[PDB]
Amino acid sequence: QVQLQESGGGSVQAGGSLTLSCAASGYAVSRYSMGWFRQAPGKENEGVAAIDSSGVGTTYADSVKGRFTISRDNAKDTVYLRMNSLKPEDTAIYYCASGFGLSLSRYTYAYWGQGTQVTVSSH
Amino acid sequence: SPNIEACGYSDRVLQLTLGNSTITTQEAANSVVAYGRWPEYLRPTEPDVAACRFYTLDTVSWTKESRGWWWKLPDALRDMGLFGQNMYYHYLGRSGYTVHVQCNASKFHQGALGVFAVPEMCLAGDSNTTTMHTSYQNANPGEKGGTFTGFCPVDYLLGNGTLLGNAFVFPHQIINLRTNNCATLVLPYVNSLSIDSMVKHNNWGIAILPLAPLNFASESSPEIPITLTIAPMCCEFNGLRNITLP
Amino acid sequence: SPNIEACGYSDRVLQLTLGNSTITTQEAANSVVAYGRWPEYLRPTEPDVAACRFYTLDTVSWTKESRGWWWKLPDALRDMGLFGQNMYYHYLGRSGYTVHVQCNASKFHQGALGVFAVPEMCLAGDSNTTTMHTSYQNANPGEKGGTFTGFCPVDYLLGNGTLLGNAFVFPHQIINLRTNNCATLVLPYVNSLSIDSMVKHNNWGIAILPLAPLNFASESSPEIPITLTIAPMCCEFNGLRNITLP
Amino acid sequence: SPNIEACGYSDRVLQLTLGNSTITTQEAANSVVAYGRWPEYLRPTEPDVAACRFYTLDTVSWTKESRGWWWKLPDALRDMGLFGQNMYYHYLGRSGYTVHVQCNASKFHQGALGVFAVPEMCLAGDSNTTTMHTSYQNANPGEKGGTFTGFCPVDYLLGNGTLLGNAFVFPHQIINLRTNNCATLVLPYVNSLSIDSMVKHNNWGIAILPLAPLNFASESSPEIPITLTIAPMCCEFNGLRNITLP
Amino acid sequence: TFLFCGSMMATGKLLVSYAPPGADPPKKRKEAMLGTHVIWDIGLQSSCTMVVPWISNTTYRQTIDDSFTEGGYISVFYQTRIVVPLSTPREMDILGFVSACNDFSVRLLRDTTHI
Repeated sequence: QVQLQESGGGSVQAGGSLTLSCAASGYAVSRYSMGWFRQAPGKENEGVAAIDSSGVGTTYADSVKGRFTISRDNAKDTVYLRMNSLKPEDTAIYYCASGFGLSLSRYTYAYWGQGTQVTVSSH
Repeated sequence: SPNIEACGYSDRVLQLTLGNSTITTQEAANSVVAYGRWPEYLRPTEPDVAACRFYTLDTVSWTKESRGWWWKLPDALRDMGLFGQNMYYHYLGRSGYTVHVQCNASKFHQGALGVFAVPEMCLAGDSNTTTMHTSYQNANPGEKGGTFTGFCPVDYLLGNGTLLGNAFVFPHQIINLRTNNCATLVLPYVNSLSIDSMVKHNNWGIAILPLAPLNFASESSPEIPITLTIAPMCCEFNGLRNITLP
Repeated sequence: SPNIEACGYSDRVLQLTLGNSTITTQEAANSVVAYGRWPEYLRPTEPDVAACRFYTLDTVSWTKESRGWWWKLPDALRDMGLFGQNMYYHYLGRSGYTVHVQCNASKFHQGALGVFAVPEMCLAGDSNTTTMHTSYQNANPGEKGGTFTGFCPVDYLLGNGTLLGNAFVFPHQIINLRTNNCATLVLPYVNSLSIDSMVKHNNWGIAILPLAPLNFASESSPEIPITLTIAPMCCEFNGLRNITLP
Repeated sequence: SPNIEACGYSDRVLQLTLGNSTITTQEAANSVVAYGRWPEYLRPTEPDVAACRFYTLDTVSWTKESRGWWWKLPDALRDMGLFGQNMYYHYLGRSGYTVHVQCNASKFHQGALGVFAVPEMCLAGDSNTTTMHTSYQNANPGEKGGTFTGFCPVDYLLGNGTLLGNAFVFPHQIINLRTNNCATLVLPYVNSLSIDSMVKHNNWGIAILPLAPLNFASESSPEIPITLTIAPMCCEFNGLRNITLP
Repeated sequence: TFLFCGSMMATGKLLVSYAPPGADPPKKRKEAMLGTHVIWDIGLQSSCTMVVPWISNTTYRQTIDDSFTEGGYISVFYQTRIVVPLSTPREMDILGFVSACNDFSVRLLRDTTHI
């Protein structure tokens, strides 16, 4: 059974950088890609960042472009979502998924994490 | 499974006038025979047109919140003229069903209805040890029927504990708004016996759940109606008892 | 010139499956043969289905501001599998083209597209003394193509210095929204030679300009997409050179 | 085993011109069919001459110190035009081989080459429990090939742990300097399956080791060259995938 | 089999693509376009049927995760785009179906039942 442990969540500040990670069990991370999907309170399944382990070819969503950084580790079978310069709109319960690969689409994936809640706290 | 594409609009209005009834079907063609069998006679009193004619159940509103609907046979048609009578005056009874489900909308509405006929459709209550459980009356909601939910039949569990996606094993048709307006399901008698008692045992089970949501253009009709016309086919009953008039 | 009136709606969906491709044309009928000639073989290596199959270029948005669009052959299809290869591995090459331009809208959109196939379509730059002028790369915008304007091709001057109204001398069809959804243009090989070098010389030139503006009912789709499917017909090339793999 | 005595010198120069290639064989006669079977078609896309033509690998120097040389099929011919392509664009692929090994010297040089074609020739690493072991890249030295030693294949152990003297069980011919100048080995497809994946599995293995040392008269050519011409026979591949151009 | 479930009036075209075993997932239209693909038109016919053939190395394939015998990819892209008239909801859905053929067979009876 393939397991993805969504780790790196919490309530940081507006502009407060927060990295994310997922331990990929059950398969060779290279055969798959890996991405991120956020969903705001009562909203929809929306994409953020995803890259393929083999080609390491980046792809971000238009609204998140720049501030977010995705990076894979083939040694520890983990992904690193460097959500830097956060904004009050980035307050959406995140999720990670291994892809076939490769890009941020509707669903287009299969293995889904439990869900980590990140809240871009602002004064 | 039902990958057909008749025409798309309307061509030919050809009415089915059996006995006293009249239907005026969208067309005639595009019908599914359950398992490839036509309702035949036991190889008895055969009423024919007397019992064999079209009866229409109550019309129900399909809405953007609807979870589904379900009925039982002969159960629903227990309050239908001669077929309602012959059901209580006999200890026996076997019958076929021409479930003709109609649903009209405009070229502006979108969605998809899957009419599923589940033979021996017992409803949700995970007590394997003690099934049937829910009272005779609840299990039998007559002509008004019962409804699925998001006696409690869960929609994705087809209201029996099995994933909806596999429902496609039972005879069915998909009333897809952009194509078909009508659904025709001929269900032959299916039970462990040659003939049985209708009052107690439910042969089939018509279950119409929404596969696609309902979306209407800007402002239009907030809801669309679905109608179920059912008819007893090649039926027989043995043997009149003190025509115990009610 | 193209004063036809097939039907108006849709009748028959008849798919053109050549080789690996599949099209599913609006129908099949209503096609224009350029000058009344079918792409024939030189009276050589004939790849057939290998080279002769449907390839689809990039889809472009038609808008209330669009001035037009233009492509070059074989130029556009220079990045198409086997036809892309055979183009660079041979010093020769002659080929026909089935330019099948599709454009879908609703019974609510209005406008008119004229697909013009101009043989030997050199583009605007009034230096008669020194034509060609614009660089090889500009003159060859590949599969993404070039666009007309209100390298600079003026729309009413068909992008060559001659009044658009007379464009109707070249083979063409008018995709008039209220009638046709598809345009079929079979263009046979036209050049000063029996066979030539494809990489340098451009045979035809597909130019789609708007004859009527685009008007959409109240609020609908802000723009409609137009697709160009091109196919090489009865093609031959001589003769493999050190299959100089890239 | 190969106790033949054609003539001794040269008689007839009869060239093998298949497709684009040309060989000009020493003669034609004196060839060994591996096990008495000709490369046949599976009882699919059959390219014939496109794939079925002569390709020549890199020439290697035979010296008084040489221990031997080895190659893998289709492996070596993975960088050969159309056969190189069809190998990566398909998930399948079966093929025969006409290994035509030529070696020219004078009436003054002496020695003996034994061309051994070992079906399923795995190389030395005495881990029975975990074979394959040596990396994909080492195991596959392409068209330049690998060499035996006095990834480490021991000559007297045929590079697999079995005494060279018994190598004579596999199909072979002995290029004995005083007699034959050419070696012709037709190897039909041998594997556990009807068809398989060429990129991963190595069918045959051409291994040329020296049975006699090289001795040259006084002062002459310090070394003599050996050439390996290989050709795919009656080959088929299924089925083109997104012609994923590199 | 893909069944479109949108307004009659709605039109558009999509490209259902197939990439044989071992090949990399087609991530671009152009990429997916090269291989076996069907150009499914919404405007005309509501249901597309793409029969995935038997392009397999072994005469018998693994039902398990193996690289020696790995499936391939079936993907859909926007050939054109979705065109809706008036103010009809701009988001509809598509259902998918799967089945076997007459030449489809199985072997070596095994189980997997837990408590």
